[PDB]
Amino acid sequence: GVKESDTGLAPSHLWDIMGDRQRLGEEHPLQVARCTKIIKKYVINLKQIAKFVVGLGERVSPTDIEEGMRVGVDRSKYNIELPLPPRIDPSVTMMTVE
Amino acid sequence: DSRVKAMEVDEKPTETYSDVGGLDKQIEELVEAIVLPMKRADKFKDMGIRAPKG
Ligand SMILES: Nc1ncnc2c1ncn2[C@@H]1O[C@H](COP(=O)(O)OP(=O)(O)OP(=O)(O)O)[C@@H](O)[C@H]1O
Repeated sequence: GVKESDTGLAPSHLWDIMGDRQRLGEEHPLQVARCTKIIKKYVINLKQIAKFVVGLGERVSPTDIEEGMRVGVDRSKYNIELPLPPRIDPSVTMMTVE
Repeated sequence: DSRVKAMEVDEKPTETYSDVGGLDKQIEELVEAIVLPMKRADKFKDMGIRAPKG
């Protein structure tokens, strides 16, 4: 075929059936946001600049949600799903980890 | 801002003034300027003076 190919076209057949199960599941998309204030409830800010007060996901304890932390929220009614590792600057200083 | 909240006190490890070596007259003069107008705030109000600001 050699159109929309980027692999050895042998492990991508099996990968093709695996991606159908991930497309049906909503592990993604998760819109990436960041916390601004924990309210003993959270004050989330989206990147498209519009702020929301959200609840809590059934995936995670509230112990793991911290100040300023990057968090993924639902595509629809915004709810905190998964904590993420911080820092968006890493793209010059990540290049020098030897 | 979220950076202000990270700046708040997370508790700085107990130094105690005994582990600042020497420097006696400096300690005195700081605690005169910062510490007292918080705790002993009634003795400045009766005296009439304003409280040192920094
Ligand atoms: N008078 C002192 N008694 C005991 N330890 C001291 C004394 N002065 C300095 N030290 C030791 O030196 C270390 C470094 O001091 P410090 O970082 O305060 O320097 P500085 O005067 O703040 O320098 P800068 O010009 O960068 O502000 C301290 O952690 C402390 O252990």
